[PDB]
Amino acid sequence: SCNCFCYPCCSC
Amino acid sequence: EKFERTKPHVNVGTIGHVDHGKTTLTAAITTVLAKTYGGAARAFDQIDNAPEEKARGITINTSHVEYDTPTRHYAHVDCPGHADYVKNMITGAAQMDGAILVVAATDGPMPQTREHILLGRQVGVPYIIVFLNKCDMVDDEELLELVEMEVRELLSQYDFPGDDTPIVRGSALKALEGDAEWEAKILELAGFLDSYIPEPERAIDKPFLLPIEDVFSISGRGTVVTGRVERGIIKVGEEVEIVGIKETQKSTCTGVEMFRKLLDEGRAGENVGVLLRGIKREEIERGQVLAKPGTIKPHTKFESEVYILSKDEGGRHTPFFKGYRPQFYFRTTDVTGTIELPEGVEMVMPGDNIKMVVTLIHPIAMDDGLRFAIREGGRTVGAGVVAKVLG
Ligand SMILES: Nc1nc2c(ncn2[C@@H]2O[C@H](COP(=O)(O)OP(=O)(O)O)[C@@H](O)[C@H]2O)c(=O)[nH]1
Ligand SMILES: [Mg+2]
Ligand SMILES: [Mg+2]
Repeated sequence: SCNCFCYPCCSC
Repeated sequence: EKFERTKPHVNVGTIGHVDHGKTTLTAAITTVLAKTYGGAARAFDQIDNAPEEKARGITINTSHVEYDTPTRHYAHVDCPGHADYVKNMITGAAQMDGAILVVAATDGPMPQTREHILLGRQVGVPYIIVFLNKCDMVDDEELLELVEMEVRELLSQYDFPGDDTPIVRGSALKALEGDAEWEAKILELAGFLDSYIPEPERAIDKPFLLPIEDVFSISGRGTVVTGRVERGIIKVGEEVEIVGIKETQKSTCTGVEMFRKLLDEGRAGENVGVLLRGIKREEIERGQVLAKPGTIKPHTKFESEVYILSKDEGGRHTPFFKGYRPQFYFRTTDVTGTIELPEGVEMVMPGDNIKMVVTLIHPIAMDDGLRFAIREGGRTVGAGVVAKVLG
């Protein structure tokens, strides 16, 4: 998921 | 050509009683190493005036300088006052792979010499090397013997290997003034940094640990937890333990994603998402960690060194007493706990630091060295470091 430069996030 | 930063990197710093010569020694080390191997020499003045840095909502005055020996690169920290070392060591604002303990040959160990060593052992400073300073003031080759004996005994008293500890007899000020014989002592010191302090282990080389922040499900694929890899690497296919708060659970990493790009592994420092096999969203929660199996356990009670923020650092205006039940912030979450002050102590004043024995309401994955913040309804009041896990 969900991030993209540097904030908490994701996927899998 | 180490603009590529290819040489081994070591973080060190000078500790010891005020006015024993920590800042002069630091200036001297940069100056002498610069002459000998090239580099940026630094004057007393620039290092002495330490700028303010923010550690854990805590203001600390710290000066940073770096220097090179033919084989290594050093990032070195020096602080004006005692409070700075206390806060620096507890919050771990400055990394210390090794410390240079400065002891004035004219004074011998003093109150802060002892506290720095004690705190050094409590926060995990691995190695210490001694520079017996102001030797230009002491020609009594015998009294120099006594100081060294005192320092060695002092170190062992706090579990450092006093008998094997390198001790250099020198004069920071005279080496800094160009006195060639004394400058050789500075080089002798740097040689011991080279030979005595082993190259530090890279976070990327430590067991995988990722503090869990968000958890969401992906229809079909599974449950993913997000967080920044604290250390190590998690590869797809590897097993992981979900530790803390609830009983420990086992799982397998079945996917890693960062910036929407699927990766085959997550590395220390990266903000990734981890897909876990056979774990529901209800079983996982913010505050637990993903860890390499067998490497970390949940604990509720521990011994710690804590620093209570002063009124000005935005901390309490009044002291606290036993009965105090604040929130202990470990990585990604708060956990209320019970405190036990040292024998005979009834209150802790803002700005004080003391050993505290804490008892959490529920377990948290922890080990010696884990930093934590103390807080009252969000508002930060202290910072601490776990010194010993009790249970
Ligand atoms: N005679 C002599 N004076 C020194 C030496 N090292 C430091 N100084 C003096 O002792 C005092 C304390 O210096 P400093 O480096 O600021 O101490 P720190 O508080 O440990 O950082 C200053 O007046 C220095 O000039 C030394 O090797 N010989
Ligand atoms: Mg100083
Ligand atoms: Mg003495």
